[PDB]
Amino acid sequence: MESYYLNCIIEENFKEMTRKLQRTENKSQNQFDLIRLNNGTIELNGILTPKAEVLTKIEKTLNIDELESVHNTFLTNILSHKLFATNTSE
Amino acid sequence: SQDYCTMLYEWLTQGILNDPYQEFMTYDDLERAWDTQYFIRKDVLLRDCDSEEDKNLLFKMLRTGILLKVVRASLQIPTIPSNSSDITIQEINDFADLMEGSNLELYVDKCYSRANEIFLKLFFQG
Repeated sequence: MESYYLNCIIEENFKEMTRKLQRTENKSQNQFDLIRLNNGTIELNGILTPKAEVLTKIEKTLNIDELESVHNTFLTNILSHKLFATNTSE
Repeated sequence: SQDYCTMLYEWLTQGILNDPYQEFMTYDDLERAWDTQYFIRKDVLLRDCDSEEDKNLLFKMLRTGILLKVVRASLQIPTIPSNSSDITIQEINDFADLMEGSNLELYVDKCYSRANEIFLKLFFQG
């Protein structure tokens, strides 16, 4: 049981939190700001920018609220798991 | 209809619709902005839109607006510079005769030509 706890509840969540908090750090190792999902869904957000076209003659990092938000999401999603909940209707 | 003509011309050459009284011919969603579905308020159109030709005119109108709108959305600029192309357009300085016919469609499809050339250049070179 311990292993499951520390390797299927906590660790997976912590990896997601660091992934989201870390994505802002890198430079484009692929020019497609891509998202990989749990259902195999692949979605490209942002604008498909022109390929540096000369027709005629800055990326998304996080403010303070996003930081507090993401940490709280990590914690609560740990404690909303079926192996911790005590006192709800759920 | 001075500023009404301003609104129509501004939409045909920038795809921007600004109707704080909800009088213009069509209106947007947001009553994310990806399925930018558009609706016809038939009650304000100048024509019965029953036969093929006025439907053609209206639909060319809608397409031209949407094309310029997506151009602006992709290039991250709120305005379309004048000198991007050769086909130059003017405002409806005498709406009186334009309303009669034989020039309405000429203006419409000249703007359509402008829209097509710039749009195709967008998805062919950029």
